[PDB]
Amino acid sequence: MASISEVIRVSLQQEGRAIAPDNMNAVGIITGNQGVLSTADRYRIYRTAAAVASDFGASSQESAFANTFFDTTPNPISAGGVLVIGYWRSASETVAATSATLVSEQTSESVLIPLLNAINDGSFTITVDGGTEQEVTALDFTGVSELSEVATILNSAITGATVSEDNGYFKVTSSTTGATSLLSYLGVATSGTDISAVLGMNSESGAVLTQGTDQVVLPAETKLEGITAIKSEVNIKGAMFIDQILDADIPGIASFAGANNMLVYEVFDTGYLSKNVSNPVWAVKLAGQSNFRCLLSKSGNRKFAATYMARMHTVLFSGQNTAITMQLKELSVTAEEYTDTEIANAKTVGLDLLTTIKNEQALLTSGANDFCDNVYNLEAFRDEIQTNNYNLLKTTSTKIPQTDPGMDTIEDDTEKTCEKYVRNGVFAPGTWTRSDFFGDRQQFVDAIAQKGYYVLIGDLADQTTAERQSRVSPVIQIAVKNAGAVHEEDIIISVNL
Amino acid sequence: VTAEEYTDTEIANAKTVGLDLLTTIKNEQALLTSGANDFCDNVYNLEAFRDEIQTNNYNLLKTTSTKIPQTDPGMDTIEDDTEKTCEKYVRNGVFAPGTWTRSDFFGDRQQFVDAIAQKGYYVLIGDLADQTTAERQSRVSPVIQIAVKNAGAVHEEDIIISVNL
Amino acid sequence: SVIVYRNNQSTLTLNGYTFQHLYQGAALVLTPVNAKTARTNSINGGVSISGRVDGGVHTLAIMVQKHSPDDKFLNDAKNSQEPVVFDGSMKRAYTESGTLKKATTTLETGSITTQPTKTDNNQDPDDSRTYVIEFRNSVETF
Amino acid sequence: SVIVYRNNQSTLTLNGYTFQHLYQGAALVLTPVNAKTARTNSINGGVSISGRVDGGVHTLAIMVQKHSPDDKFLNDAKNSQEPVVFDGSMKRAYTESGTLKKATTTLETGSITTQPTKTDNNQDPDDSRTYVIEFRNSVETF
Amino acid sequence: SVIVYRNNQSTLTLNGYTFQHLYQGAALVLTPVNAKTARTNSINGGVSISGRVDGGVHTLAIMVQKHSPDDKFLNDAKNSQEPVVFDGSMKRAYTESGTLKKATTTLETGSITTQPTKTDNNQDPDDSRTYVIEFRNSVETF
Repeated sequence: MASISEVIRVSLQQEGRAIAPDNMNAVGIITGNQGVLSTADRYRIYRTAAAVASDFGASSQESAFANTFFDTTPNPISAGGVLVIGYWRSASETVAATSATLVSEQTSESVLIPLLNAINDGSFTITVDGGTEQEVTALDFTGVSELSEVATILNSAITGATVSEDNGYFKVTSSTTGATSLLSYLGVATSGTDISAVLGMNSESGAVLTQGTDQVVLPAETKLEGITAIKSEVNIKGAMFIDQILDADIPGIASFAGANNMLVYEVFDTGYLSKNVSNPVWAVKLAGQSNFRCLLSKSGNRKFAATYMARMHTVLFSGQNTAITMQLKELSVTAEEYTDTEIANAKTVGLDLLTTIKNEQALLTSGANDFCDNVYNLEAFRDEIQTNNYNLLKTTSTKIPQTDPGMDTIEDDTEKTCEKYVRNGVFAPGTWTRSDFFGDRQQFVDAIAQKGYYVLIGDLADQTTAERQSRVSPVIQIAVKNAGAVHEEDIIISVNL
Repeated sequence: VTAEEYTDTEIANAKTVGLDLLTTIKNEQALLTSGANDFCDNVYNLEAFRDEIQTNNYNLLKTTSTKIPQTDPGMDTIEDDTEKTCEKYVRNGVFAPGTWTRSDFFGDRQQFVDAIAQKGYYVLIGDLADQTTAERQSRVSPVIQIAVKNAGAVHEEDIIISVNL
Repeated sequence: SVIVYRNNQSTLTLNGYTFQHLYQGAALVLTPVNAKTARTNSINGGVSISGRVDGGVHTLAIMVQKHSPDDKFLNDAKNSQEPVVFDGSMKRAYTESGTLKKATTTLETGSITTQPTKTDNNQDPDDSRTYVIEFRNSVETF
Repeated sequence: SVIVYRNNQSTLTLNGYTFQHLYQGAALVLTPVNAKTARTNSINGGVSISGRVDGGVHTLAIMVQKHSPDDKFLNDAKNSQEPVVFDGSMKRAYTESGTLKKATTTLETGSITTQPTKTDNNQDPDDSRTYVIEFRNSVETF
Repeated sequence: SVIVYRNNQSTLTLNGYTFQHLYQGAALVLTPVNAKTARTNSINGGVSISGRVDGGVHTLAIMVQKHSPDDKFLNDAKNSQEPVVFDGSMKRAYTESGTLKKATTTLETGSITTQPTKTDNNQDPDDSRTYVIEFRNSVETF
């Protein structure tokens, strides 16, 4: 009565695990419900709406935003990206005090089992610090094939503290919560053969030991500016907020977007349709805070941000032609009704409109603030230049010198990335409109008109010894020209009869 | 031989304690091996490999009728004999090129992993220099070090199928 | 015109790896395999100008030390399971009159196309590994 | 880079028999008969990279003494009823900077492909038997 | 290896007649017209070895005195009504180390295939009759 299910195991609906990518399009939806995520649980990464709901609940707001995100047929995941959800302390953050926690660094299951199998006896010295320090010897691991088994043996070995295994990590937590310390890193008992060293939780061994907090803690309500934390830990590039961002915070979050090198999509109702300074969006435009993208919804449909964020970021930056605008792209939220005057106003104040054309979804971008395509492309470009330069320099295992050949290498790295982008759809060769330049007009305009980019690196000569010993190359100067995106067409037709 | 009848729990136990099972799948003879102890394919292949290396080296050396010296060319000959056998085995199905998982190695990391990822084997013979006169007069070459990587054998397949409607 | 170069040879780098063991004596050489434009020419002052699709296709012959980091890189490229694309640049620094200009030539997707003819002598030393990476676009700019 | 070889010539051995009478003056030579990858190249920055099946096919020209154990082995190979496969290796020892590395090149199934042009003179001595064993895979590693 | 020949040139005899007026300066030369085995080579470590039927086909170029018993024999062969088959041997004597060995090469059914290019000068003496007898089997043994 044996079964297939042991040699050919076939199942349904398994969520592929998601990992934080280097990819540009690992976007973020920041929520304000402490129901599932804590300050410590600052974020969580997802690749499927199903798992999103199964963690939050299909009735949750976050769930609905996840659906509206995942329904955009070009989905950020389609370009090797992930969704994340963050958390900012909207309300009184109650944090129940937990117990002291001990973790093993050594995730490797395979290497651990044989060493435990060979050792018949054991020795083990923990301190719950709740009194007598533990002296634990009678340890056998011969019958263990899996980490769960050694975990359970340890559980039966340590009083007042449950142990367990999570993903190659060994968690040891005392039963008492609040101001109880598991200081010991398993020590050594003179009464047997130790497991501590092989267990990887020695004092010398790297191990996180979060001593039990005193009592429950109440972090004060942070601001939406507390988004600083999220990028501090996830390296997202496209952020949101469940709530509407209050106007006084708008310049602050805009500056944050400009500095921390990411996008922030936000919507506004028709009230903010003006060229007035008091209107925050026009303030953004006049300030050049081009990373703070402003959107329009008469309903104030915050979900409209999702399908927006989910539609811009679908781009791979390695294929032949992939730089997309967003003029007239299919989105996953019902369009609204507008009359002409605020269509034009939205066009001239930077907002974007999801409306009806020929009874169809029609998303129109604006150029008052910088184009969505332009800002997103530039931002991914700068981040990619930074990362290609970084991994050229510290992980290539052959550190590049200040040899003029080496300086040429570091120039070629960015030149190669610029190639990747001109052969991508973001930059195209053409005349240079601007007046400011570097190096010399002739080579500058010649390269831009021919190659579409120009990288000129400062000479080692022009760098003083003071910063040479600082081990920093000269400041490379790269100049790019966007590829034109058709958004308008105007044509006039006469009738010769 | 006629297969027998087992329930699930000892199927899994046998899989995780090294035994092998001749049972029924879709009303058919089904032999399942285990990996708790080393794979049957792996141990048998390795064993034939070691014995074959020993025999090719032996008959290179006493029946070839042209005894090979401690000339560095001759040491290269004795290296090539085992390299040729390793070729015979990579071109056999036992070893395949690939990254080296282990940490221990010999010679130097770069050539080691490069050859394994490319040729699937690496033979490095100790230099005549590193051998003392005491064992040279013993007429024994340096200790050759050969490193091989098994070819992966598919035993499991797990696949998940959704229905877009 | 007046002209002087730094950088004795055109410093070269493929796949972010720079060639630094160049066989002395004209190691690098770029050859245009084809024309830049073929034409058909008809009667009475009429021609047709058509730039071919093989415009920049240039073969780059590299001469490197018989067993060098550069030859190690090129060889590991040669023996890969999947032939490895080559992207990079050949460029020189040079001061025109007083102004310092840089003459660069990109090298797009390319690959091995003639292995070195491995020759070992006894009379005379020979450490001459000549690879030929032939790309498709080789645009010089300056 | 800095480099020095032991083993004047690449010590060579086919079928577990080592060549020890090598005609002085560049006896061994490995030639790649074909490319490593042919490409078709279409418009507007597009190419297709395909490593041929003749990748490693290398001819090895051997020069040996007119009547030597090495020429005896090669000749008995040449005159066999069934052409004898050749397997073996060409390799050199060499110390990179202080570390001692070995550069090896396997030679898979190969065979005679050009007999020596047997020349006998009176003016001048000539003991130059040049065989050409051309294999299919010749992978250098180091 | 150590080796020394008696018999300055490979003493040669066709049809039981021995060549004794050999133009000094590399008169005899044996050339293999073809390979010993052609191969077709398919993917993933696979080749096919096939020894051709033209294996031993060797051309023997002979240089003889302009009007000599040797040239008389070769000429009378050339002008026969029916082309005369040539059978015989090229061989040398040689002492390996102390042992005396004989290196012989048979020459099966062969015939004239290029007449001498009869040149007569006045500036300079020229007595150089070069025949080419190309056989089918030329097996050297030793």
